[PDB]
Amino acid sequence: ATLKAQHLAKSYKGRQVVRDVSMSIDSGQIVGLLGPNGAGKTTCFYMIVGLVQADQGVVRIDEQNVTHLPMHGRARAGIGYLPQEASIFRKLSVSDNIMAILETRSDLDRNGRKEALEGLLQEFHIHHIRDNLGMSLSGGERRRVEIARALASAPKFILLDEPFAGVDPISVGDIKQIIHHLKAKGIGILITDHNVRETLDICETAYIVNDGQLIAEGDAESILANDLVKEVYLGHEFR
Amino acid sequence: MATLKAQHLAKSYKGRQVVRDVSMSIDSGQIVGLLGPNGAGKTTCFYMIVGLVQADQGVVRIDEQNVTHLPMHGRARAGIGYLPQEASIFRKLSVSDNIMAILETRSDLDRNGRKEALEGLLQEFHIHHIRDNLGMSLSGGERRRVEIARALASAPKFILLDEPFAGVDPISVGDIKQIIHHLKAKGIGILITDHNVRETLDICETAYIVNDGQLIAEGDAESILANDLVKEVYLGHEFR
Amino acid sequence: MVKLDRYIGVTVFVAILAVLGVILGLALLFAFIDELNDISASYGIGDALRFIFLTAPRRAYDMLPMAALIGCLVGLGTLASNSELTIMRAAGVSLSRIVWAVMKPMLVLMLAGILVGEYVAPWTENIAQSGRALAQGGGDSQSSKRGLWHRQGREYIHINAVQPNGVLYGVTRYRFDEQRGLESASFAKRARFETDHWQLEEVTTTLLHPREKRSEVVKLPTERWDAQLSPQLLNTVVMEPEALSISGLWQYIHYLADQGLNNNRYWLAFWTKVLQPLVTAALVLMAISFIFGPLRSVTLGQRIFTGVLVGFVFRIAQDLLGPSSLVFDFPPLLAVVIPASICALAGVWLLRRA
Amino acid sequence: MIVFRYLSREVLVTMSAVSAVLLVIIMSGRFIKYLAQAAQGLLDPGSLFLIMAFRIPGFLQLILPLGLFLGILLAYGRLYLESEMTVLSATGMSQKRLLGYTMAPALLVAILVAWLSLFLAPQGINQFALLLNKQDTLTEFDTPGRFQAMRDGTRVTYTEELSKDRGELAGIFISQKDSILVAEKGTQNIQADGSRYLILHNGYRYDGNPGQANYRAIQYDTYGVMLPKPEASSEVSERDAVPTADLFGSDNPRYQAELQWRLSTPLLVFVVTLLAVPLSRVNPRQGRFLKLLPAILLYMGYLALLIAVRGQLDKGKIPMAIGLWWVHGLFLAIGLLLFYWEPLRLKLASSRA
Ligand SMILES: CCCCCCCCCCCCCCCCCC(=O)OC[C@H](COP(=O)(O)OCCN)OC(=O)CCCCCCCCCCCCCCCCC
Repeated sequence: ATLKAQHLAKSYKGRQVVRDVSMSIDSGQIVGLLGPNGAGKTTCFYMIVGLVQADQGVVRIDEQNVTHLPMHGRARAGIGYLPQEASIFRKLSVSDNIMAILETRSDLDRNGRKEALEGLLQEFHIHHIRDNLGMSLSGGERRRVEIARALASAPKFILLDEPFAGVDPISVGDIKQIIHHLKAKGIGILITDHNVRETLDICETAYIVNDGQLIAEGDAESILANDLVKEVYLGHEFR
Repeated sequence: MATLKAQHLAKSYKGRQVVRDVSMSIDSGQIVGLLGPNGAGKTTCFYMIVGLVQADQGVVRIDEQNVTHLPMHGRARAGIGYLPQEASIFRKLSVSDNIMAILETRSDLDRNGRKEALEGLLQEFHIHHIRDNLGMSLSGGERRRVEIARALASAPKFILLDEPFAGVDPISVGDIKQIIHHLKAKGIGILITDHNVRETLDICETAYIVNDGQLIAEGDAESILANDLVKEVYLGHEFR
Repeated sequence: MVKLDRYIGVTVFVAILAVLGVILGLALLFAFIDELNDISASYGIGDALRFIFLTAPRRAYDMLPMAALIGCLVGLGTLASNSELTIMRAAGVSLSRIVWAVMKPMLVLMLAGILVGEYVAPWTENIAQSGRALAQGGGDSQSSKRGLWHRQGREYIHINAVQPNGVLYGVTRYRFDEQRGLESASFAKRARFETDHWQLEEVTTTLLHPREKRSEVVKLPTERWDAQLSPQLLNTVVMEPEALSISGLWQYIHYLADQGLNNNRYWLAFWTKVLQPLVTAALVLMAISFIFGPLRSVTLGQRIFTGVLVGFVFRIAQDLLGPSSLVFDFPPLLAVVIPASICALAGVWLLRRA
Repeated sequence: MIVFRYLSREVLVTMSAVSAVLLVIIMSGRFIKYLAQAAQGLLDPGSLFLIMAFRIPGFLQLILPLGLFLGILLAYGRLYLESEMTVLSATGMSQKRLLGYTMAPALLVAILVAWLSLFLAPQGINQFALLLNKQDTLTEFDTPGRFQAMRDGTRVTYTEELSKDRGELAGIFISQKDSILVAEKGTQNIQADGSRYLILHNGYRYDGNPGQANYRAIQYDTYGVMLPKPEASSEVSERDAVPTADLFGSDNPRYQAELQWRLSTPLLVFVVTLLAVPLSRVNPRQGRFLKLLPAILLYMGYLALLIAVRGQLDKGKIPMAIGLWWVHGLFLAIGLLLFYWEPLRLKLASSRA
């Protein structure tokens, strides 16, 4: 499977913030989306997710163009989304956060949903916290429960939003473990973040976007050794 | 050569002891960083030093002057500035007016003195060319320079920055560092709390790590990066 | 989708119930303050409390369309500001399913509203406005303001109070011909309906010869005034048209149609009590539209304030458009149809832009 | 002095907007009330604009203090949420100096209302009433006669056949009982400027009334109709149009209490600021808007507690001297307590140490 966003473009009130952005995400490939805050980076990320309607360009999940479908159809073709803020169901148990989404899936019967719930509880080591309200969870376990909930919908690409924002330097070693686990299943994780050091570490291909245009692309070495990025985004003294 | 002497601080929220017996000290011309895990008492200690949270025990003492029970305008009249994390510029006022609205509160200056101080602050931070632009039409970089010039217009002895390296590009921190170095050169002591450990540990000179209320380590960057307890509870085993 | 429906449903239902509790609560208080003006003599602060309280079921039925609006706003914003709706949308759940999930408890809510406004509100309102009518005004011939006046060319009549079982009280009548000899006058006491004719008791009909003679009062405990107005009609005429049940409004509308009198004021109340579920549905559709749009990220205070402001404009509109159907000749159905339709169209448009 | 004309500008603009919205809402409500009586035919559908134009001063004077209250709340909450006041406090600006900055527009809003209450509302209430006497169905509305009885009930308003001519009706029922005009028939000799009074070729003017079980004998009368004017009775007593000067030295209790009610709104503007500078403060979570509604209920309680005491002062119950003055006191104290709560708490802390 491949998520090709082609020739994206979007004009805000008066000015145009995105101009001819073309990304390509494959399955089992971590891709990072980076750039200066003022430029159009979160705009491209949201236009891929579906919250912002583009003006040009197409979004295709393996010859399944969804450029006009809302977030409903984008998620039904298979696209995850994990908000930066806490999105746990506060008054629902942990064993019910996953099940309220497993009940949405149609291909699963009564036994299949129970088996999937058991597998998802065992995979992410939240089996002993299966009877705690969402508001009773700490920051460390909340993210694991949210990731399990996201996988309960059986997506193909999960589009994380700000995973390394405001976390301790010791919890990034666990977030990266979860991301590696997600990649090991055949998912097309897409990370956008303001934290360059860890995003360029975990990711395999980064799309630096400035002034609503791609100025660079490639692995970490081909990004940290470029010249436009060193001039505008990273600065000449960045490591 | 003044000093800030927050000592034996303590505070409790709803029974639990958030902060318990933390002691800090800042001097004039010194940059001190306050770091720690998010759930620890780092933010609470910073706020009780600033004055936004009332402590239950301990005394804050600037140069033998108990400012513990003062509101956050007798703390700031003794020489303790403050700079909130978010944008705190006067949106519908010019830059010259942003500085002069604070210069006019000074009782140590006259009209000529205020005008010369305004010119000095306007030329020192290289914002003389944007002296007529409204505060709502300033970029992310010039906004911080205007805010820091405005804060200096009150002539403090200590500026307590809050999250300076917050959502800024790697090229932007190279300028915030120059501004902090200028503040240190002038004589102001700076206290910095931030979630970005690398940059703060680089800029500061003596960092206090707060975990579970109490202090767990203190000293410069080298003695903090090589301590077993902070590498077990805060920085992990792979930091640098 | 069972677990999600119960979570969206319990949340909006507890909130609508809490908002109706505060609104019925403030409104009963503003009403007591007003009643206190007239507590004097016959009416006592304790008695006023029975009227403010037994008129509660009606006050609630009226506020259900506003309580539903504000409760839906609050109970769906408490899920939208916690980012628990973007998760539902990104899991494959459409907006139509969320709207249906919110509507399912509200369909039960409007059923309960219909049942109360048809079977409980008329009874409690009638008891309250009969007790207060008896208390404030049993004693004197023209003193009471809850009294009923009827018209004949020859005579004009006032009855102080009426009771549902049959007992009647306080009647004063003046009968004038073009000639109008002041032979008799009317002031009266209790009038239990006595067969065909109300029996005016202890009448002080003032008897005089106009040109040159004295006036004397004769009281008869069996004196009878025959019924131009029968007892049931007497129950309906005194009651406010909004307080009548639908099955009573239909009968009274058709009765007035038979006699040729104008019943256009009684059509508006019928339509209001019948089309109320559709108005509630339109209001909650507009509220759901607001949550998905402008008020997705605002705080609780802004949502409550927005709700009140829109709600007020609605009520005032329904009060401009209501009695204007009689001043300007257009059907009274539009008076209730137009504002709900406008709210529904605005909600549909704002949902379409998304 | 630059912060002075920042906080005295945003507050004024927000007050203007809020006052406009409140005026629109109150005008609409009074319009719904008056429209219905017109559907019954008791008022002129065509004269519903002059009354709303003449009643503007009263609504405006009762709204402007609320406009200032909500304007201060919204403007200072906006400044608090954008950190524009955290840096003002962190530079030396007191909380007794914010009040001094805020009582500059509160002095202009308290001159506007002190003028609307003393020199403009009486004239508007006076002309509005005059027009009711100039008109008030002066011609042709007597009621196809539909039975009509006045709210006062002294005077019953009726004609034999909703005669627009209203002349020589077999039964003219304008009958006013305390001594009641009784009209055998009423020729329409009317349209006097003071009120419509119609000659009865024969008007009994039979003063005795069956209500007291008494008959008193009187014969023919002319110019009979009195002023059965409902709307003026509904909202205007001469006290609401009497000039202020006349109110000054009078011994009628009503005239003495009205001076106190009239000069009780300039003072409301000031008490309201003391209650809005302290409560304006907001966390980013609570928002500018959470407290705007609880405030409206407190303002309404202020207006109603005072109204109730005015009545007690003219009924002889409360000595004039004490007056409405106590009510302002309870609000000034609730206001002082909100203001000095924080310093007090901290000072208590100093002692416990
Ligand atoms: C003759 C009859 C006269 C009746 C007069 C009644 C007058 C009542 C006036 C005072 C009402 C105060 C209500 C205060 C509500 C706001 C306070 C609040 O925060 O409520 C939250 C509460 C939360 O609900 P909770 O208990 O947690 O339930 C969760 C279950 N999983 O939410 C709640 O559950 C508590 C609030 C319940 C509100 C109940 C009142 C509104 C609904 C009934 C309206 C009246 C109906 C009248 C007709 C009755 C006919 C039989």
